[PDB]
Parts: sequence; C-alpha cells; structure tokens
Amino acid sequence: HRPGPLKQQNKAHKGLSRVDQRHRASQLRKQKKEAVLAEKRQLGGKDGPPHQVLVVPLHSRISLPEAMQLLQGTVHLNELGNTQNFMLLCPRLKHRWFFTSARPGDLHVVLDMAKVADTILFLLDPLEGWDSTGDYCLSCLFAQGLPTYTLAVQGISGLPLKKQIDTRKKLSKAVEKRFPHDKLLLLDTQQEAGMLLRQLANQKQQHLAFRDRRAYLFAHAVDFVPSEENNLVGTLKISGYVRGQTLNVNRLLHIVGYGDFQMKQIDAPGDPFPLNPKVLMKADPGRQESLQAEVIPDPKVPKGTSSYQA
Amino acid sequence: KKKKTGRAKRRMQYNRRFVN
Amino acid sequence: KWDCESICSTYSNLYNHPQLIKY
Amino acid sequence: QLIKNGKKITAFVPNDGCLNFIEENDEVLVAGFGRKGHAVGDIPGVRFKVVKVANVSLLALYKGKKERPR
Amino acid sequence: DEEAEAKMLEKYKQERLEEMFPDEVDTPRDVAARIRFQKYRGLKSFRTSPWDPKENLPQDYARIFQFQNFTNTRKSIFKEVEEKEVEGAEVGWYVTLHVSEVPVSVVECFRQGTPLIAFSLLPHEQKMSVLNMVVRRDPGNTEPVKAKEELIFHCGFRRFRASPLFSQHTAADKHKLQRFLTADMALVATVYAPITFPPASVLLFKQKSNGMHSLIATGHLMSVDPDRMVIKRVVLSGHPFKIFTKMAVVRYMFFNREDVLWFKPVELRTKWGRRGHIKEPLGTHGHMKCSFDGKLKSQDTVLMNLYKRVFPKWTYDPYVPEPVPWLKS
Amino acid sequence: RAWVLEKKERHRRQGREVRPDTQYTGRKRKPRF
RNA sequence: AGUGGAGCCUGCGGCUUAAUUUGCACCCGGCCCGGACACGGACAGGAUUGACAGAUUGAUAGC
RNA sequence: UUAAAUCCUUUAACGAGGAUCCAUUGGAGGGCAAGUCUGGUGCCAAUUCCAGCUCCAAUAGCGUAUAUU
Repeated sequence: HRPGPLKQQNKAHKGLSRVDQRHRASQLRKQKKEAVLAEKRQLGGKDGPPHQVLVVPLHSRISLPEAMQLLQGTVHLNELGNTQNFMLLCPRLKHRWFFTSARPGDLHVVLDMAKVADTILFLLDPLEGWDSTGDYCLSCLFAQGLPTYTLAVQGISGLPLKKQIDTRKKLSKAVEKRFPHDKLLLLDTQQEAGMLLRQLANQKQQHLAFRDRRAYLFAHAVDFVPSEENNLVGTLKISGYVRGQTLNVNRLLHIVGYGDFQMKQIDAPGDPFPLNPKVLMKADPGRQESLQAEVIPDPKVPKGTSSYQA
Repeated sequence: KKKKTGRAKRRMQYNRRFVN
Repeated sequence: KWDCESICSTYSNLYNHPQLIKY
Repeated sequence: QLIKNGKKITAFVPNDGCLNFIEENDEVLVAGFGRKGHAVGDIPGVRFKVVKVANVSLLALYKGKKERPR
Repeated sequence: DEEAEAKMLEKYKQERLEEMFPDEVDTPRDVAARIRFQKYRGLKSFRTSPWDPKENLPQDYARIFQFQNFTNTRKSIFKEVEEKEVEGAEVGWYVTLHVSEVPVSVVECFRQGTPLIAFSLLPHEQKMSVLNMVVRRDPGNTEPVKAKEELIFHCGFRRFRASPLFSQHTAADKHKLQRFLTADMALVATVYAPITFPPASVLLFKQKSNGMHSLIATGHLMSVDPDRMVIKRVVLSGHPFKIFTKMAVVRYMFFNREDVLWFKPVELRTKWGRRGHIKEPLGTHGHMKCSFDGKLKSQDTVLMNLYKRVFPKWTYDPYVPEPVPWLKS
Repeated sequence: RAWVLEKKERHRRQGREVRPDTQYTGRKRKPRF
C-alpha cells in the first residue's frame, strides 16, 4: 500500500626500507633452499635408501635387455629365476640406484614394483606410442598412483635420418594425449644412458601419501627357517632397506599378497652395498606388541457349514 | 553427412539467406 | 492386525551393535 | 592452501561430477571466478575456481579426453 | 561352454531392462505379496524421512568394529606418526625382519622372481569393518557387472576378493542400491574389509575365463563406517483401468485381497506425476480404489515404492590368484 | 529461477516484447569451465 | 406454523461387506475369442478340422 | 638449395566419392546473434541435479583468468 499526499511523510535530514625487505627475502629464501636441500639429499645418498627405479617397456617391439644393458659406476647384479634387478653405484655422481624391471600385463609384478618404486621409466618405440598391453598397464598404473616418471625412447637413431626429426614430431603428439608436458629422452647409446641417469638422479620427486605415512620395505634377500618342515610354517627372515617411516617391531607386518603377520625381531646386519666403501636392533616385547584380531575377540460348527455362514 | 567448411559453408549461408 | 507400517514398531535396535572404537 | 604464500582460500568446482576428480592433498591450479576480483552474484563469499587437478584440466577430465594419475 | 554364453545374454538383457525400467518388479502371481515383500516399508520422501541406523542389524555386524569419531581418531594417528619419535629402525637402514608364522609358499614365490614387499600397519588397521569406497567405470570394459558378484579389490597396498554393494553417490542420509555398475558416473562399493585410513586408490578387477583380470573401475576409499545404509528399492506397478474424477480403480498391482490392506499406508505415484493413496480393496482379486489429486490419462501406470535396508555379504577372501599376462581380446 | 521470472515480469510491465514463459525459463544449459 | 426431542422412511459422510455401483454402473463363478513381420523349433513317419457316448458343472458342452 | 644439410621452389611415379583425406571453439529458451524443443532425476502442475536435439557467431582457430587501456 502506497500512502498518498494526505499521509505525513517527512523528508529525512541527510548528514620497510629497501634493505630490510631485501634482507627479509634473503632470510625466507635461505629457509626454503635449506629445506629443499635436505629433502633432495635424503633420497639416493649415503645416509639414505637407494633410488629404486622400475623400467617398464610399453611395446612388444622394445628390447628390454638392450635397455638394461645400456643402464649398467659399479654394477652389483642381484639375479632371480627370470628377473635381473641390479644395484648401481655412481660415486663420481654420488648416487645409489636399484634398478628393477617389469613387463606390462603381469599385474601384480608391475603393481608391487610400482608401489615401491621412486622412479618409473617408461620405454617407447619410435613409430607407435604404446601397445594395447602398455595402455592397460598405463590405466592400472595411473589408477594406483604414479611416482616420478620419465619417458625414454629406444629406436629413433635406427631410422633413416631424413625422417627422424619428423618421426619424433609425430611421437610427441601421440604421447600428448596422456603425457601432456613431458620430455622424450632418447636411449640409444651409452652417452645418452649417462644423460638419462643424470636426469633421473636430479629431478623433483612425487610423494605418494599412502606409502609416505607408512613404513614399507622391498625384499632384497629372503630366507626361511622352518620350525617344522612338514608343518610348512616357520620363521621368515626378510632383508631390505626401510623406506617409508621408522619401523616399530610392536606393529603388524602386512605382506601384500599374503595378508598381515606378527613380526618378532629386527636385526641390523652390515649394509651389503654402501655407496662409498650381526648387531640386533629391537626384539618384540610380548605385551605392547599388537595381535592379529581381525574379527572381534569376543565370540461348535456343523459339518457342511461354509466359512461365510459360520 | 559431413558439413561443408570454409568458402563452401559461407556460400551455402549466402544462398540460404538471400537467394531463396 | 499388522500392516506394513505397524510391524515396523516390532523391529528392535539394540542387539547386533558393532564394537565401538573410542576417542 | 596456496603454495607460494601459504594462504588458505576456497575454490569453486563447476559441478558435482568434477568434484570426484579432486582428492585431499592433491595439487590444484586455481584461477579467479571471473569478474576481475569480485565474488559471485549468485553464491556468497567465493571468488576462485578450480582449473586443473594433477596437471590435467577439469574440462579434459569431464569430457573424458584425458585420465588423471593419482 | 555355451551355458556361459546363455548367462551372458541373460545378464545383458537384465542390464538393458534395468537401465530402461529402474527397479520395477513384477508382482508374484503365486506367492502372497506380503510374504515376498514382508521385510519392506514405504517412505513418504526418500531423502527427508528418517531411518534408524541401528535398526535390525545382521549377525555379521556383531563381528566388525566401528569408530566413535573416525575423523578425530585419524587426525590423532596421523599427528602421532608425523610428530612423535618412536624408537625403531630408521629410514634408509638395511634391516632384516624376523616375522613369526609364514607359509613356505611365499618363499617359493620369491624363487621364481616375483616381487615380495611388506609394509607396517597403523593402529586399528587389521580389524574388520565396512569400507565405503568410491569407484567409476573404466571405458575399456563394457561387460555388465551385477551388484553382488565377486570382485578383486586393490585398496591401499591390500589385495583381496569380496562381494560389494553398489550404491548411489549422493549427499543424502540414506543411499539407494544400484543393481548394476552403471557405466557413466560415480558409484560407491560397500565391502566387509580390514580398516584402512584414507587416501587409498581402488582398482576393481573381474577375473576372466582365460585367467586375465579385466579392469572394471578406479577410485578412492571414501570412508570407514558401517552406519552407511544401502536401500534396496522395489517398484510395483498397477494399471488404472477405471477412471473417475480424482479417483480410480487400479488392478494388477496386487492379486490377493488383504495384500491391499497390508500395503495400504504406502503412498502412490504415477509416471506423469500424480500422487495419492489407496482407499479400499475392491475384492478377492486385488483390485483397489485409489484417490488421486487429479484426473488420469488412459495410458497411465500407477506405481509404488518399497524400501528395504541391505548390507553386504561376508565373502572377504585375502587370497587372489595370480593372473596370466593380459593381452587384448 | 524466480529471479529470471521477476526480471521478465519487470520487462512485461515496462511495455516491451518478452519471450513466452515456458519450462525452459531458468535452466542451466551446461557447466561452465 | 414449526424443524432441532421420540418412532419410522430417506439423503450425504462414516462404519461393516465379496459387493454394499456411481458423479446395473458393483461382486462371486462359467463360456467364447486374442495380429502379421523377423528368426529358431514340430509337420505327410504327419501339422491340423469335425465328432456320438459318458463325466465335470449350479446346469450342458468335442467351448 | 647449403659449409654439409633441411625447408621452400622445380620436377618424374603413386596419390579423392561417405572425395571416412570426416573443423573446432564458445554462446543461446531474462536484453546485442541465437528455441513455443526432448528424455531421465528428486521437492511440494510448479519445480534442484544430468544427458541431448535445434539455432547463432568467428573460423585453423576459438574460450578463460589477471593486468591494463
């Protein structure tokens, strides 16, 4: 309702120095650089665990033994039933490597060796980007979580020269639908192998949150001492570098393919592969040590009368 | 089907707007 | 004597509780 | 929380489907909402929108053009 | 051999029926509709109407654990792993671990060369509980997945087999069951599994006939609580064959007479929006008189929703068979 | 949706040509990236 | 002058009912029929049509 | 061609019908260009979220953030 002229309306009565900034920026820069230097010094140095690298060839045309021959300082070649994963020491470059390799399609091999790896090196062929098996492995590896990765190609120099440049051109485009801003290193010769090793040692590391909150381990050696051989159940001695966090014996130890287990002792023998060339650490107190308690520990009518008229 | 692109699409648009 | 709405008063909510982890 | 200065902000995601590409502790590239520094005329008190998660755009993720790693 | 093809075609037709008509169930012409649907109820509004989370829990919930406050407990554990300093083998140290009771087979596994890794669990991470864990669908695989078939779960360094429950990923208090894994959007899989603190990645695999594991989904562990209820929905459809002004006679939704009395208080809805109530049974054949808020069309289909809380099945198997190397079909 | 309805009723009162009010009056066409 | 009180009848509601039709329409039982197209089955070794008698049925009836 | 090449330019041979040898990026049903449209999904016919059709604009280019005019 809008009042008109006969209603009383009264109009309202209106009524740091340059040097101090420079010094402060220098202080903050010194803080950031010392934090970064400590974190980059931890991985792959003398006071830290080896740089563990997973080599995955993403095509069937890629000759993996050629590439792992190019990648191998001194080479201490640990060797298994079919796989050859070796330690590399480069004291000139002051850095320690453990190279494993795995073929795509073998799911648990690549998924375990990619959930302990610091670097993943994907091998490529010059003509096609990847295979169908490589694409499946890429989907699984992206889904699980990628660490730092580098893309290396193997057959560019084998092609005739007049196509090589534009071959690489197409290759980059073929890569860019999944790896958008990534440099395609060429791995053909020993000099390029050294360049790749240098690029792998100095590169910023992607930190995966799950494995960084948890103490994990990759077995370099394993031995079995059975209590009774016919019982097929005995003590297991697993030897490797602690990677994720400080390791406490009072905690349950989950082996990935075989469930959680109770661990009883941690010994610290000599480091078999130091960068520059029997004491038991902690035994389990049978009181604060956690137990495997997954499930709750507490266990007048006539004969013909119908139902209506009744 | 496929659409014409470039000069042909503008020709189509011109014939559609003024010719018919 | 029952229907789909009254029989809901029959069901109890105090037997199979999971064991609670406290803060 | 912004990388270069540690400042906390609140950023906008285009819809509900794009929110599942975004996870805790992931690195995200953020732009302004769009009116040169003003907030939203429909939504109170938000000024920034998410443009990339894990170095891939939300538009490529939503349209299925690219996958993101974890 | 060919019976697998028969079951495959049956699953394809059932998936197409589900994506066409969501949860429509034909009323059993033989068994009474208050016997098949005895453990069902009707909700006025699916979102706002209440439901007791502790009501009528199964025997399996007697076996699992639950967090009073999961967020604060997780914050406490993450704080005491990032801040404190426990006396143990430090990072980078080459140790040997004496672990108590391990089968011999693991050792022989190392002897062909398979990687053998281990990790240390946080507190409460061995106990079983309910994992609510969000997954989409990988577009390489288009074969159907029903709700409670076995699947292989890769969840945060752990690998196991279970029968999930597929639920809608929404913001409401209770979440509707999805009878299939729909291949366009993000769903939730509910599993009996050991506790894991998020983040963790999810990789859903389906074991194939030739030994390969086909990848069907990808995602993250969202929460650890058995208080998330999955709500199975059953849609019963009748036909309004006699139409009056704001009143109709509906048949074929029920067949016994006291079935209409049993499901009387549940409200009704039509495919063109009209709501209403059952007034009274007509008799002996399940015909009913229903009062609606408007006039009806001759092609209308009256329908009714019944809701029952479902829980997953305890098929937690910590053993996953090794694949054969995957190749494209 | 009511905001667009108010603005269209404003433009109706002001005496200019206004689009017919339909089911698609205030309707988000697509997400904006 | 009454009606509202009482008895009886009637109208809407409501209650009982298989139905107590409604703003012979209702109920309980029994008949009769009810695409082609595509593809896969059976078919002259036989597809299929007709039928007296007796019976079920509330009654009869090759429906 | 050039230091030697490459590219371009010149020239043999092959090289086009769905000439599949397949143009994108944005916006439109409140105003500058551009809608009387469809199907799912909830809330009490109105109405949050999702996928499309149709149209318009510039075009091997076209959106966005920020600064600035």
